[PDB]
Amino acid sequence: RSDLLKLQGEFQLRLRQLEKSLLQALNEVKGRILDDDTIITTLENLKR
Amino acid sequence: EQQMHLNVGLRKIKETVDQVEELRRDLRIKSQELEVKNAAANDKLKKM
Amino acid sequence: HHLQQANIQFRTDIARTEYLSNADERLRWQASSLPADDLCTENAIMLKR
Amino acid sequence: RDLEASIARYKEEYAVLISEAQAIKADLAAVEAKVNRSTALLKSLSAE
Amino acid sequence: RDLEASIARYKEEYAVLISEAQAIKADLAAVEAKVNRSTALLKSLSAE
Repeated sequence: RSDLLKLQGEFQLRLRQLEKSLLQALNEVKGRILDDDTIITTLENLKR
Repeated sequence: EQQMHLNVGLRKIKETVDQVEELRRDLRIKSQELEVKNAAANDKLKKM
Repeated sequence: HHLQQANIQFRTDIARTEYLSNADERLRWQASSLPADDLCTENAIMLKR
Repeated sequence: RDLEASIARYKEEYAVLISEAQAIKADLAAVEAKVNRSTALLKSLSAE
Repeated sequence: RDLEASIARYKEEYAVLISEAQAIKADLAAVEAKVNRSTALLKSLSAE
């Protein structure tokens, strides 16, 4: 129980961080999403 | 601030879907011009 | 009840603790040996604000 | 000799425009792959 | 039909390989431009 409480805490933190990172990545992109493939790669990595 | 972030994200997504639609259109035009180029090429190859 | 009687809008669904603190602060609090209780969380919120 | 020179010039030019078409074809393939990747990303982003 | 089937392979893979030959020709031209630019820079950096 203690192990999985710690695991769930870390997992919820990770989901929060991923959602915030995806939001900020879409916010700070300049021009269009498809102009650079780094944004595409980052978004796909965050989704997976 | 979270409202402005979400509006930016939604606007970016809509811009992206419009871009992919127009890029489908560009792909179709590219295919047509490629086909007409290749056709004329083979015609003058038979001429040679 | 006073605010309802005065026609002042307020969210009933959300509890005090998550409204006055984010998940990161709470997680750091249990990382700092804060007992896992709603009253203790409110006490930590007051100790912060 | 005149018809052979015709061969030379015209055939050189036609292989040239054929390579041009092959290039426009690699570009088209890259565009199509980019379209597919973008559509996958977008239908992955519906929930957000 | 047999000869035309043989042609309807050979003619175009030799078209494809002449296309890649002109591609490597463009690569060679880029390499030569890099070489002469680099040697100009080096002979301009002799005093330094």
